[PDB]
Amino acid sequence: MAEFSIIDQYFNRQSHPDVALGIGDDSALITPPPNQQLVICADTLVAGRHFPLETSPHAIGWKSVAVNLSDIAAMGAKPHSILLAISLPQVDHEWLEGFSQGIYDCCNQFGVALIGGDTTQGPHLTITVTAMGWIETGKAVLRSGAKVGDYVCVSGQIGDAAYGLQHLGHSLQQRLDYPTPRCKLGEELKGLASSMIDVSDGLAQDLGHILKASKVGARLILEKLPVDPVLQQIEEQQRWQYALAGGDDYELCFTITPQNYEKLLQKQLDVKITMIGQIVEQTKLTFEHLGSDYPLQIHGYQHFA
Amino acid sequence: MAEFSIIDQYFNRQSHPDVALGIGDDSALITPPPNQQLVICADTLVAGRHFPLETSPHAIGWKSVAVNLSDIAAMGAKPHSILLAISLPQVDHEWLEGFSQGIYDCCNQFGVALIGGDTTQGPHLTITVTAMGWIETGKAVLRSGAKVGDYVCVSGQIGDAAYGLQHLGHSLQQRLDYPTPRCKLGEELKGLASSMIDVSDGLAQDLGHILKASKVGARLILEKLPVDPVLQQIEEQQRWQYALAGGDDYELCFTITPQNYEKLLQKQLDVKITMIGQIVEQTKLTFEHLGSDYPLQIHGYQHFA
Ligand SMILES: Nc1ncnc2c1ncn2[C@@H]1O[C@H](COP(=O)(O)OP(=O)(O)NP(=O)(O)O)[C@@H](O)[C@H]1O
Ligand SMILES: Nc1ncnc2c1ncn2[C@@H]1O[C@H](COP(=O)(O)OP(=O)(O)NP(=O)(O)O)[C@@H](O)[C@H]1O
Ligand SMILES: Cc1ncc(C[n+]2csc(CCOP(=O)(O)O)c2C)c(N)n1
Ligand SMILES: Cc1ncc(C[n+]2csc(CCOP(=O)(O)O)c2C)c(N)n1
Ligand SMILES: [K+]
Ligand SMILES: [K+]
Ligand SMILES: [K+]
Ligand SMILES: [K+]
Ligand SMILES: [K+]
Ligand SMILES: [K+]
Ligand SMILES: [Mg+2]
Ligand SMILES: [Mg+2]
Ligand SMILES: [Mg+2]
Ligand SMILES: [Mg+2]
Ligand SMILES: [Mg+2]
Ligand SMILES: [Mg+2]
Ligand SMILES: [Mg+2]
Ligand SMILES: [Mg+2]
Repeated sequence: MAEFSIIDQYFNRQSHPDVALGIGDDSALITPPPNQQLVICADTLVAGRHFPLETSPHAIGWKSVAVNLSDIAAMGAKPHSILLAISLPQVDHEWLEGFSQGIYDCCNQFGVALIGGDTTQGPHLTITVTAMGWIETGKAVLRSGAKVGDYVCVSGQIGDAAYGLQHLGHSLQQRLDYPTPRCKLGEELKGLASSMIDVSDGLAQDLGHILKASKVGARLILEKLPVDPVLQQIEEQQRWQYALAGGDDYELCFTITPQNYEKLLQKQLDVKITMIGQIVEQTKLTFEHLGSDYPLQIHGYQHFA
Repeated sequence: MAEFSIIDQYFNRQSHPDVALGIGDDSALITPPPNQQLVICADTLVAGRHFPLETSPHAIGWKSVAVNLSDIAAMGAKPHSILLAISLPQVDHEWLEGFSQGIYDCCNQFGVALIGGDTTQGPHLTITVTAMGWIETGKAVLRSGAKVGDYVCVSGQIGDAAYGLQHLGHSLQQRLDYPTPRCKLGEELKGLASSMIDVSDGLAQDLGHILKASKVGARLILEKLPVDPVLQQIEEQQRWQYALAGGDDYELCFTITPQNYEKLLQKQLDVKITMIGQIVEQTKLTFEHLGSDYPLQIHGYQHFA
């Protein structure tokens, strides 16, 4: 069982209809759907840094795909295919069975094909997935575009995964191990959201990228943050730290005019949406709690920080 | 200095006019050229396995791009853009300056844009580049197209990089550190070559992928293998070993009819071309030396083998 048999045994299932050439050649081939731009991203997962060392192989495979689909969704785009680059310290059939099952379970959930990649030996388990999607030309939702008066919104709940990481064994570890990329919501926000980012590093810092790109600020209402009932019972200063600086949420944070927010609520969405503040002219991120200014020092996840 | 400053300092030179959305958002955007297919590949380099630990950062950056442009060329396609996923143990400005210089030197040599990527901390230096190209729809040169009677050809020289690795300091180390992706030759072989692969693992093993995909065999003439004058002066047995199983060549091995070969030889090419054998009906790779069968056992590079 060497490199090429590993690819054949675990990573070479047939794709959905729309792949001109999948695994088996030097590159993969995709015939573009008409009137669409290619949307492309890549994110790396390092064992022990992006997931606890004892994470199940299935959850490693799932999250390796999910975090990349999240960046496709963050543009308003529809995901199509992925490449899988994996560096393995050892060949372990049971690990490979579960990891590949996790890859395919995530791909199949969101209609994505695995069309290529690379397999290497390395001293440390490292995974880089490239995701490819398509969007109607010119309709991508950028990190720029937020305007004064726009609502700030976030999907789902924030802080779950960060609580789960420090409370391994708690049910909220499911949000650490199995984030849900908000694929359909991202598509439903095309033409409604004025800006958008996915929350991989922490709501405050990721919103900050929108604020900097859009040259605006924001005031967030801390008691509106959508946190789990478990986090509603912990002291508020640490509740805010999980919610705003925890990261690993893979929810969508977006801005939207009040008028377009009304339109969005009229849709049938597969995740909840919460308005948590609004965009303002002054170029600072500030916080308010129960009607008063709430000074808060927050730092999201950043490598080498 | 931390993650986001690193990206801005080293990996964020002004984006191509030909890129709809470059670095700065959750994904990159590309507007497809009309009547062309997307060609996409990704290859990982692990420090100490894909290059000597002491390899200069500039050479590491160059080769990270080059090996991926090679897989675009192996399809007959024109390279367009890359993503860069790098995992670093430490922040070293002198290393990052050289490495990013090598990334951009290779991109600029071949007209390619760096449009996105990912930056992580990890315990071991690991790089995965994704390359994107475009090709006239339907015209990709596949590993499965070889036909009985086709010539087997290879560009440049084979065995240089493998000798270089075993003789660090020798001028042939430059073929290990700075392989040349054969981009223009790949484009010139669109519509002429019946099959093609780039020689990353070893000519015999990589030719073997074509033979299996095409359900054919090949007979190669050992004294026609294009090797460096340095290898012409070493013992024959080791010469064949370097040439046929050395790997790291990043030359193009292709099959072509005699008639299309004559057309190819009338073109202005930036690399030499050698006919080294021919495709036969029996599904075996055999070798001939001085007009007699030459039994030979070689194995190319394969992880975990
Ligand atoms: N883990 C993986 N998952 C899915 N596809 C893969 C994976 N590893 C490799 N592939 C595909 O399997 C085929 C063979 O891969 P590979 O041997 O890496 O090709 P190559 O890049 O041309 N050679 P090399 O440069 O030596 O790695 C290609 O079509 C790859 O895209
Ligand atoms: N080494 C790199 N080379 C080129 N572009 C890069 C590199 N690292 C990151 N980028 C780009 O820089 C921007 C910020 O990257 P990044 O923070 O990784 O985005 P993200 O994936 O949305 N967040 P995260 O999931 O936390 O990594 C994106 O446009 C990336 O494509
Ligand atoms: C063992 C362990 N320690 C810490 C974390 C938290 N974590 C790791 S990377 C990251 C941001 C996204 O990464 P990137 O920016 O590299 O895409 C976060 C919040 C974890 N999940 N597991
Ligand atoms: C230090 C050192 N040891 C060995 C080699 C040789 N080598 C490494 S990977 C590979 C095949 C291509 O890799 P992959 O199949 O992963 O793309 C070859 C020929 C080297 N260059 N440096
Ligand atoms: K490849
Ligand atoms: K490989
Ligand atoms: K976005
Ligand atoms: K990304
Ligand atoms: K990152
Ligand atoms: K090919
Ligand atoms: Mg190849
Ligand atoms: Mg991401
Ligand atoms: Mg490869
Ligand atoms: Mg991050
Ligand atoms: Mg993102
Ligand atoms: Mg390759
Ligand atoms: Mg990233
Ligand atoms: Mg190989």
